[PDB]
Amino acid sequence: AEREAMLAKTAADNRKSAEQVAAAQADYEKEMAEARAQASALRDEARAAGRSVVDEK
Amino acid sequence: TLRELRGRIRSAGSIKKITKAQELIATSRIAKAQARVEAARPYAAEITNMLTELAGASALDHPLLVERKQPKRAGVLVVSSDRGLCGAYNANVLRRAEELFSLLRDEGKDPVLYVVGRKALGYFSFRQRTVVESWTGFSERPTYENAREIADTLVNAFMAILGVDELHIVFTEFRSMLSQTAVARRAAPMEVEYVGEYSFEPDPETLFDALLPRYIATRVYAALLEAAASES
Amino acid sequence: DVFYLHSRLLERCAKLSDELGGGSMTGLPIIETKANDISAFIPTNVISITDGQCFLESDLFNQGVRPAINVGVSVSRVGGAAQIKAMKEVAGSLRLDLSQYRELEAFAAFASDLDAASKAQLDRGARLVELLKQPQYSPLAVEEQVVAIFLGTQGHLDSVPVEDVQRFESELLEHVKASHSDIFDGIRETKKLSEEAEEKLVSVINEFKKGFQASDLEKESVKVRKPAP
Amino acid sequence: YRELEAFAAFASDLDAASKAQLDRGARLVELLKQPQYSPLAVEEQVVAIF
Amino acid sequence: YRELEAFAAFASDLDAASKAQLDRGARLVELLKQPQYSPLAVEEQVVAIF
Amino acid sequence: TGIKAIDAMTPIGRGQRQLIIGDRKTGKTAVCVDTILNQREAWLTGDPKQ
Amino acid sequence: PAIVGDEHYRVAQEVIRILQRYKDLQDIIAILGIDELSEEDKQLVNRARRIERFLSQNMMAAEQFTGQPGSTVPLKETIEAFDKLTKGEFDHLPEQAFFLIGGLDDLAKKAESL
Amino acid sequence: PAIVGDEHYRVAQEVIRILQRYKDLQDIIAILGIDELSEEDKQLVNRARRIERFLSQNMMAAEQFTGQPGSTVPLKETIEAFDKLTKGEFDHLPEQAFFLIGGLDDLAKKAESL
Amino acid sequence: LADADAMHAKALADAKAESEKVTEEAKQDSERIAAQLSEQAGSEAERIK
Ligand SMILES: Nc1ncnc2c1ncn2[C@@H]1O[C@H](COP(=O)(O)OP(=O)(O)OP(=O)(O)O)[C@@H](O)[C@H]1O
Ligand SMILES: [Mg+2]
Repeated sequence: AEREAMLAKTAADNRKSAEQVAAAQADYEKEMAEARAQASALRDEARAAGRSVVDEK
Repeated sequence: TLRELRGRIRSAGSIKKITKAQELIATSRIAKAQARVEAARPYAAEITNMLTELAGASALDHPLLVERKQPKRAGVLVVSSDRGLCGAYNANVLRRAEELFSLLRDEGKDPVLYVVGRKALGYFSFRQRTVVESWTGFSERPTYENAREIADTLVNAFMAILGVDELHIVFTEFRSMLSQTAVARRAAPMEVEYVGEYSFEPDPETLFDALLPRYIATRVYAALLEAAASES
Repeated sequence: DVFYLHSRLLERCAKLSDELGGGSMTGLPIIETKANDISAFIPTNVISITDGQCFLESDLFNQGVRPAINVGVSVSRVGGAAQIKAMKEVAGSLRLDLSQYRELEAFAAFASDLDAASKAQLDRGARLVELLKQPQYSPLAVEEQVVAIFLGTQGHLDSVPVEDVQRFESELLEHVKASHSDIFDGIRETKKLSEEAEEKLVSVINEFKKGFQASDLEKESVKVRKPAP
Repeated sequence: YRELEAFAAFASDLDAASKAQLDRGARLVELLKQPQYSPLAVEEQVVAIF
Repeated sequence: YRELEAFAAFASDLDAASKAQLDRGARLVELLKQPQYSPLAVEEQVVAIF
Repeated sequence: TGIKAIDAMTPIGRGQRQLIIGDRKTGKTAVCVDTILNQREAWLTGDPKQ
Repeated sequence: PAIVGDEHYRVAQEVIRILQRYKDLQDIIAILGIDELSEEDKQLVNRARRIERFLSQNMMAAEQFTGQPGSTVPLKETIEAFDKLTKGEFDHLPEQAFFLIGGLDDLAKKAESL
Repeated sequence: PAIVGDEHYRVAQEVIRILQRYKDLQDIIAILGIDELSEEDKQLVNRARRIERFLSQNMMAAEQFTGQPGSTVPLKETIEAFDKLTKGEFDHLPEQAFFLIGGLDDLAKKAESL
Repeated sequence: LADADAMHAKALADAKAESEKVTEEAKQDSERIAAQLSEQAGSEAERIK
């Protein structure tokens, strides 16, 4: 039963090792993309404020 | 203006020549493809007959005859031309393929695509629908090797990787030289139909197992010839 | 003598020699061609009288090419002599490249597959065309123009998707103007892209591209020869 | 030949007689070619067309 | 009908509605046919069009 | 000119003649008026050579 | 854009672009038909036909000819409708629905009729 | 052929024939497409495009048009280059390799650059 | 599996650091673009005056 469980573990874990490497890569990419999107939104808001002050002046 | 009109006249005359030439050559290839359909029919008839005999001497437990317990994935083989100038042929085939996709979705199965022909491949690439595998370069003049390969791939996808619990073939039949309707057929799992009121070597069950893939290959081949005649 | 009318008028536009004060008169005659026919009489007269032509085509104007310069027909016989060294370097062959792109696009309209070189040429040309689009009453200083054409000619737009190219230019030209004005000042004062300035501009473009958001029935049945299951 | 020239691309699908006509014409057209300042006496023309 | 006939001249098959349109038009056109020097009084025209 | 297309592909130099030619409502007057407007920065220098 | 607004100008320019592309494709449409175009161009031509027909309207002065009363479409509704048309939100409706229709609500009415 | 030599004349006439066939085929290509041509005609179209672009040259007086300096192509080199083009020894190079290029050495340099 | 979990933790930490750096750079940008647009506003107002 113990060999059985060891087998189970190895299998699943090597599966979760691959899954966690993929998750690290994907989460890094997704968080970087979210940061870039937030930066783009901030710059768009800055340009909107610039245009608004230009129109006000 | 007159120079442009003369040039347009010359271009239109050249296009007329090319189109008439291809009309006549298309008539020739229609004749040839219909001749090949007729030539292939007797083999299909006889293999169907001995498949019925084997089924009558078989338990009918082969995977390709039993619907999966909970089918969630279904493959679709869309047969299309590899060159244009065929009018609505590809459009009709892919419209029927999309209708089949909608029917499958209403049945809870997401379709997974196999495509024969370049035009359907481009059509699906435009809409970003993944195609597991595609074959091109023979829709005008298919051989049995191509159909055998397609059937082997579909059968392997059915037996299985994630695999598919079911598989359809969408193709344009040739009912008459005036009418070419797109149809969809379920090629696996094959239902069993009872008609009404032999020795085997080495046994009828192994023969049935070896023959069902052959029958699927033969039907895929017949569909390819029908598609070629319809395309012409 | 209508030709002698337009010639007598336009030929007085000249760059006078230093002995006559070194003045100049630049003529931008405007001609309205009927039905997009550049082969008419007066149009051809004025074309032969002038030093270059900008053929604005309605089809291009409707397609999105504003202003609608038919690159193929248009030409400036002064060419590089009427450009600062920077733009002469970053845009030396731009017109011929765009004309070749238009020819390829017309030819490759129905090609099922294309060589990698032809596909790359089409992509570069589309990005250049989008780069050359410009809204009315939105002038760009010469330094901004050389940076914009630098984005396209040098292949820095190759990665940017076509539909976003127009924005990628604008935003970038803002960023530089807001953060790396030294490039613009160098171009304006020296009239050329120094190697150091070119490297700095490439670095700015590559760091900016990081933070840029691109918009991107019947059944086959086995017949069994018996009456019931 | 001038009517069948559109089938130079698909000759393989042509009837044998049509292919023969196309091949004959593609050679008659060459037969009628002639270099400059090299007129042929009538007998030579007869033999050439033969 | 004048355009539906052109469409059907090359359409592989027609829906029931298109078939009905074609069959009605092919009879309306025949109805509007009229021999020379045979004018119809307005009453007969309205009956025929009915 | 202030227009990327003209200054990059068909540059206009001081002393030469650039025919803006096109159909109605193509942007000829827009191009010329933009050229005139683009000279304000040069004008404000106060330098007759610019 | 400084007069009619950014949205109006954008929708007008996109409609003009689609119609110009359709006109440019006429040379092939006349001979080979819609079937032989690229898929992007096929979709463009479909929505171009729908746009071309939606620009049609049932005018009051046309009543004396058609009997159907005329219709008025305010600017905001026109801009919204043509924005949707260009974006492809009505590519599933038949082309016959856009003849002489004048409006989004009445467009839906005729589509339901068909 | 009695003046420029049969070698020059044959290449010139082959180039003229290829370009005339390409001109005739341009009507089909623009509408039907390139893949619908004969294999021989398709290969001839490739040769013809390359020949048209090789007939272009970076001229000395056109440095202002292109910026790059001009070139002088000897007559024998021209004959050899166009003989090869008509025979297909340069069919594998991209089209742009032949554009505004003054001779075979410059053609090879541009091909390696692309 | 331990190394992959450590890799995921490192990826999350580096993602947080990179997001902070990107936000700082974007804030500096936003500030500079705002300053440039304010200068443009002043120039336009003085031209109109
Ligand atoms: N680059 C551009 N971007 C956007 N709109 C433009 C551009 N150039 C011109 N337009 C607009 O297109 C139309 C062209 O008007 P314009 O007077 O410039 O053209 P034109 O060819 O001189 O016409 P006309 O012969 O009637 O005087 C106007 O609506 C103008 O606002
Ligand atoms: Mg004007």
